[PDB]
Amino acid sequence: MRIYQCHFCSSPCYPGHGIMFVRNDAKEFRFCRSKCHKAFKQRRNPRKLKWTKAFRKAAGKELAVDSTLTFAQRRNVPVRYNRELVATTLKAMARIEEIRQKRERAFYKNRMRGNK
Amino acid sequence: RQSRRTSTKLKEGIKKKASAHRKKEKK
Amino acid sequence: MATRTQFENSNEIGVFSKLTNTYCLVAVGGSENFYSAFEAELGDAIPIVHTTIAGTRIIGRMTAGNRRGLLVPTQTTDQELQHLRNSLPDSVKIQRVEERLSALGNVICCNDYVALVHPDIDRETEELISDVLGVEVFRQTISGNILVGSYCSLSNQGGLVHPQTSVQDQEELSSLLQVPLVAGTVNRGSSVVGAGMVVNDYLAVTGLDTTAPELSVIESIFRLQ
Amino acid sequence: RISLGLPVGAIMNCADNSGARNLYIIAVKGSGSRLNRLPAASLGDMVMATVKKGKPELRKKVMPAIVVRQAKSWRRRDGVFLYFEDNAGVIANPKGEMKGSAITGPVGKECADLWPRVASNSGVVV
Amino acid sequence: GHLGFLPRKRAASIRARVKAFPKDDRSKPVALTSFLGYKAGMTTIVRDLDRPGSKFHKREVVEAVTVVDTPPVVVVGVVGYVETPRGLRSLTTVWAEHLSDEVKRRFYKNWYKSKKKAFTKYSAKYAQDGAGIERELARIKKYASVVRVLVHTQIRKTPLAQKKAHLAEIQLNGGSISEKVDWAREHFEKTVAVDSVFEQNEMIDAIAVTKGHGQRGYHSRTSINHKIYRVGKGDDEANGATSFDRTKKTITPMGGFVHYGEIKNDFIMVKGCIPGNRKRIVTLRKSLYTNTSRKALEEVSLKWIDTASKFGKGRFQTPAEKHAFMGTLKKDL
Amino acid sequence: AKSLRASSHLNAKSVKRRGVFQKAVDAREQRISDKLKEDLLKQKLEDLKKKE
Amino acid sequence: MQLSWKDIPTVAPANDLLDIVLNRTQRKTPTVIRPGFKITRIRAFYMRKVKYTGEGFVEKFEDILKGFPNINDVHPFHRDLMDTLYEKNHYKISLAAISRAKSLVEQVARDYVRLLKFGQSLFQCKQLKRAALGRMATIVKKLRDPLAYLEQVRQHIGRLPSIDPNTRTLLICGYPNVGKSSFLRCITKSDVDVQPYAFTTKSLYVGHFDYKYLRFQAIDTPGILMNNIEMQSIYAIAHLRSCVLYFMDLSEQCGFTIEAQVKLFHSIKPLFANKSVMVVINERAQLLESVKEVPGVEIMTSSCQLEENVMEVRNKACEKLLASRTPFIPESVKNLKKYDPEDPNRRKLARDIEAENGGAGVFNVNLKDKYLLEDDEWKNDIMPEILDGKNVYDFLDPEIAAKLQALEEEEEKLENEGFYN
RNA sequence: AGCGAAACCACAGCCAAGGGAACGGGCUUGGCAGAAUCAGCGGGGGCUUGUG
RNA sequence: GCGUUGGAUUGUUCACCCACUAAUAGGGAACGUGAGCUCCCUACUGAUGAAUGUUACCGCAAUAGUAAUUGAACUUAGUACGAGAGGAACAGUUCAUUCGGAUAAUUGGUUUUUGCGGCUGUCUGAUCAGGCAUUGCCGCGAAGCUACCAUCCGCUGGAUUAUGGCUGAACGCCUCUAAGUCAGAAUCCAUGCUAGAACGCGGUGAU
Ligand SMILES: [Zn+2]
Repeated sequence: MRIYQCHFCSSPCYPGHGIMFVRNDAKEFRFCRSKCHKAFKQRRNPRKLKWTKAFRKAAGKELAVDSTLTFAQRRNVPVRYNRELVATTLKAMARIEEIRQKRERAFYKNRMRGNK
Repeated sequence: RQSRRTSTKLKEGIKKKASAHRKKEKK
Repeated sequence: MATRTQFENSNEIGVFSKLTNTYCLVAVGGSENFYSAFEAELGDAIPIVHTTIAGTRIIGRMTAGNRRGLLVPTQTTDQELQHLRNSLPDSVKIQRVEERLSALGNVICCNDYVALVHPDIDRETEELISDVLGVEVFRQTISGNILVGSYCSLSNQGGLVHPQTSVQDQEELSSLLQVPLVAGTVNRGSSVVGAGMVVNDYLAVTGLDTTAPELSVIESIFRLQ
Repeated sequence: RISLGLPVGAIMNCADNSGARNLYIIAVKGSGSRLNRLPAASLGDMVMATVKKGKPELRKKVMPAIVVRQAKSWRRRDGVFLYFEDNAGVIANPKGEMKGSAITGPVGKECADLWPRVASNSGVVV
Repeated sequence: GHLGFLPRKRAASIRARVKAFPKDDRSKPVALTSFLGYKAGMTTIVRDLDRPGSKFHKREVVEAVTVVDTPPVVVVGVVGYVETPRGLRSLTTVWAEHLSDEVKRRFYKNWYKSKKKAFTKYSAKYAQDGAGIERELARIKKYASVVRVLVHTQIRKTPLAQKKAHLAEIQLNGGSISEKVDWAREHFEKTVAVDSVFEQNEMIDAIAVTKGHGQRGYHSRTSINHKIYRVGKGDDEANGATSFDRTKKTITPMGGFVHYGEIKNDFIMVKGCIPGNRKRIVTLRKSLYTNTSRKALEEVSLKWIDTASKFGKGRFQTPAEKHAFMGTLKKDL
Repeated sequence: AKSLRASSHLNAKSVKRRGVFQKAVDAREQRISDKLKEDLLKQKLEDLKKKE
Repeated sequence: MQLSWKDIPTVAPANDLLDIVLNRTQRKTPTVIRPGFKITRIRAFYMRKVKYTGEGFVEKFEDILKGFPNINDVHPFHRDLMDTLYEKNHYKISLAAISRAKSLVEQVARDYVRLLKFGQSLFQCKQLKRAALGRMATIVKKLRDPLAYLEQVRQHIGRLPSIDPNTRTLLICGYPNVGKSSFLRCITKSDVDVQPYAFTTKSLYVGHFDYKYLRFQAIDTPGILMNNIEMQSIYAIAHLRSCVLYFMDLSEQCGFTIEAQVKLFHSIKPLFANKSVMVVINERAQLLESVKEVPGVEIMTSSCQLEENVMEVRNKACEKLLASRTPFIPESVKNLKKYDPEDPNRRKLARDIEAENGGAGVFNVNLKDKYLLEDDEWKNDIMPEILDGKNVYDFLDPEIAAKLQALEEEEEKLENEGFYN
């Protein structure tokens, strides 16, 4: 299995959910639901519409570049597997998720300032 | 399966076949 | 040294297997006889890899490799990529390549020294072929045909192409690979020859309808005995 | 099993470099005799097709054809549902040997496992 | 249409009945033959198919499975049927004294107005060392070929407001009738676990009354050979967690099943689709025989359970999956 | 083609009967004699909470 | 068509061919009519029957005429090959009597149906049906003479060898029981009877072999002294593009004199002159060189007990027909032996491992214990794969704990500043 | 919820076979049949055979 | 038992040809389905229903109906078999066709959440509020109507026909048969599946 970021949403696409499209130029057009897929037929720009992350990563609503976001790189090189090198990943991913929300919560308070 | 009732048109259409066998023999 | 076996009663061995100097690739199915033929010929010296690619039996004509590395398409799943590193020694590297095209067996025709690729490929691939495999990369087409791994089978000893090759493209291309070229057939007069058979320095595996006049050509150029 | 989308009397386009441009489907090989419905063809299926637009060497001839692009959303056993841009098909002889040396456009995964030379003759798979 | 499904008419009850029962193996010790529960929606499932000789050998495979809410079930009586020239004839049923409100409620159509005086002068028939009670057991123990058990649903445990326990007969395929009764003797009033009838990786049939519409539908249907994927237990947290996925979550989607509640106890996950609809009572029998096919030999390795909310759409799995993606919002802080 | 009531599949699915799935029932049959009989023992604990 | 005839539908011996078709018109078509019907339905009832059987025999003879080759249209050899075994003229009339009969059953159907549509009462209507099948049957009854012969030819052409005149052919000839049967026995795998009498093999025995990666076939001939068995052997060399291997014996064996073999060569000389003759021998020594007068001659002294000298015949005959940076190999591959299939003590393959467990499409091909790890304890692979909306592989790399510590230091430098208020 | 016709009407209306007469609807021999009532359909009114 | 196709011709259709498939068998039910074509009676599908101590719960099963079907692929193999050309099958497996029964997790015509955004015909002293538009239009949408447009499921014991036998008379031999007896067809009959006789029955609760 692989959890795919959507082309339109960049929201997690689970197996059995969504509709994939294959162009004559041939690369993966993966969607999370039919709503996004039917918006793609109308030739709408993802960065223009607001309910996605494609807009939010560009304008300045949620942080695009961070130390916790680079860890989730599309990894390429296969590894030999060790019983303890994957036993640490369990506690690692649980730790990074805490920091990913907290620095976003820090980004939230730097966004909400200006109302006071 | 076949029947074993003689329908009356037959039972008397035998007599009228048997009568024709009587006049046939004489000539 | 040349063998004659089958997979799923199909003449196209090189579509359902890829053979190199250090390893071999085999698709998993009901039949083990296809695995057994390589198990008889090679033994427990170099590994044979029971695997799928993207969830397909078609494996040889979707991947590329030699003694130093192995190339696998973008469609390759994580677990299949996992089992491949679980099997192979540190002498052979493995890398997934983010691409437009999946057909690596159709594009890259490679041995331990020289690699022939597609002319329409991106620049990042050519930079990654020469780095990992330790080979020289060339953008060239054989006899107007655009997919070169399908219509050529290549090793360090000799190299086969389809019979429709001009004499001009036989001798000029033999200077690229530093070894002579013979334009002939495999599997009772079939054009697709690279997919029709698998070959390295010592072993040559052909489909069961490969005739004796065809086999004598294969024994000559690839120099088995 | 996979879903059907190219019925009897469909205009599938050419994907190989034989000469032809489009193929007109008259009958489906390996079909079910339905009541008040003409049988339908899917991906990797063989179909009798006559050339509408092409060359004089290819036209006036009735020949089998292997569909490589479906253009109606089908099922994959790996969760996701997909479909191609347009309905298309390549021509081949009864064995499975390709008349065309190279194939432009995508070729389906369900067609490729079934046919060995189609898996070799393909430019871009999936 | 099909001729054999005639008359296409209304079932007798909401609870359809087990027409047949599994044969007998006299070498075995006593075993129940079937089990009851309630249908609870449909969930997507993925696993690697370890079926040999297959076009999908070792590959990932996606399939829809139904979850049926099956609580632990309680014996309230035992029954003896004699073989007759005229078939079968229950010569005696005999019960267990301490009956629940739910069981007794099955004996009144109007529970509210009732004086709740039911198994009472029968409960004073119990009040001694036995005498009359142990007599009727000996009655059965003497004659009678098949020994069946009276049981009912624990519906209070259920997220359903129906409150009225269902009675279903389930026979015993444990050898010797002396054992049969001396198993039902010990097991009066005792609650019976679900995992002690069915294991994972087993073929079972199911019974249910079908989805009525407007005559059309509302018939008893039995489907045959259906593989149990998952037997879960309510006390164990993380039912959704496989040996692979291991993230702590319940099989219940976010905010309960569609028109059905949280699964706060034991359940069965069966291949494909049971007849009827959610809320409907299903009784699961253990397939009458041994169907040794490779369709039945394979032991399954589940990968991931789709616990997304099916009401509307599901892009996420846990509530922990909503705020890790959304971050934080207005009503939170 | 052969029916379900034909002599082919009848003889084939008669030899395999004595496989694993007669013994997997016996392996589960002990869990019926274990945790369900522990339910007899657990309610005997609460009866000793009442007898004290 | 092609050179192999076996796909010939069987010919029923007249009365049988009646009871196939004269019965077909009774099972397949309706059979019952009322006398109180409308006349146009009785008319049509019998037309349905007469015209059905009218096509019935025609269809049957369409199978026979098209199923047998036309003698002259085929090949100059094969035209002779069938005349030498069967009367060519009797065969041609057997093609022409059926052809006349086929146009006669069509003649009955066109005539009697045209008479039937004008049959008013039932008894005219019915009798004209019986008349139709009556006239049809009489044609078929006259055919009991040719169709019994066509049965003998159905079986004899059915077992006849399929030879190819264009392929590299080599006739094996000589006197009866020289040692030509002992020759074809060991050179190629074809059973030819070695029995000490006159005409042992009455027919052409073909023996396929391969030399220099090329296809050859060796054709044995019966034996020569005009008879029918004699004429088949004469026209074997005469019409086929072949080199004649004539065999002689320099001993008391065979029964025939060496002097008879010389007079055999000169008398039948007119045909095999342009074929390039090869002669092998298995007052007395001089008259062997009187054969050498003929433009195309060879003489060899041979022993057939040892396999080399008999093989050298084949080698010489095959030559006659044709005219008219460094590579890398691992050390562990060269060290290990080649596979031996009948070896009692060897390493076991998947073919033998999966047969011991049972079947072939019944044992699941186990991926485990065929891959090289660091420690072989965790060969039973587990792998988490997915951890809450994000798959493990996206984070999975070596020395990530060090990269975690690099983010752990970033925590203390952003906590003391005061981002959390 | 109220108001409220007419056409029509010998009499009833279960199958199967037999009842010679393009006649079955009451008869003969059987199969059968439990009071009471609502909603559908478009439902009904010893002949001859294969070889002139 | 179970199956039996699609296209050019109709001056009166009174002819046929290649395309597939396992195969594309013939007929009957009279003006068959011409009151589907160029407020007379009742069969049938179902639904209630008085009555046999009342009421209720668990059943039983007299009887009636009945169901699956066809093809390919892996191993057996390039083995038997054969001069070669060619080339099986049983046993062991995996899918598909059509039929049938379910079912909504996704897909899809959906829809009167008449859910939310945008625009208009028309305005209210103008923003707001949409008040309204025979159901105003557009984007999308859960709930439902609901589909080869999707997914799951589709069984094992007897007794036989043809036939092959065993012992063996008639008839001092022989013979599958006369007295016996063994095996055996998608057959039959059970098992299983549907309903439960409203005038078939049983057990058990309450005074
Ligand atoms: Zn999206």
